[PDB]
Amino acid sequence: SAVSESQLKKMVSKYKYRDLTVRETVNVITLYKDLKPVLDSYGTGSRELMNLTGTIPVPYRGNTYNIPICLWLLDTYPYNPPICFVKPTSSMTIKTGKHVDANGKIYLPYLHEWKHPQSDLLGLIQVMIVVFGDEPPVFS
Repeated sequence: SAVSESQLKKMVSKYKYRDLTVRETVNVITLYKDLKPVLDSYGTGSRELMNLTGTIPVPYRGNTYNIPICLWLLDTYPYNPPICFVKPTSSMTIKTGKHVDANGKIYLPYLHEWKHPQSDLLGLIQVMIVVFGDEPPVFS
């Protein structure tokens, strides 16, 4: 745990549901060791938001790949869904398809009908693992 709960609470100081966002973030970073919490601007330098960036392990063709993603938590998380992206490296390219558009934006039924408390980040990532395992959102 590189980032403490105290540090996370500070990151979401302007959020509407702070502890709920911190709790779910801790759960995610604990289970997914390659996802890191980062305070960054989404689109506008002033639109500071916490996002979980890194990779998630996805089994494919006998091997486990580390798919690069970025999950933006809006200041209304968990009542509104995160905005999710596939972030290909310099050697990777986004694979446009059913659940990923040209910009790498992820589309999932889980996101479209998102409803707290049934929906959460751990559940979302589990779905991503299954979907990406069937069709990797990136290629070399």
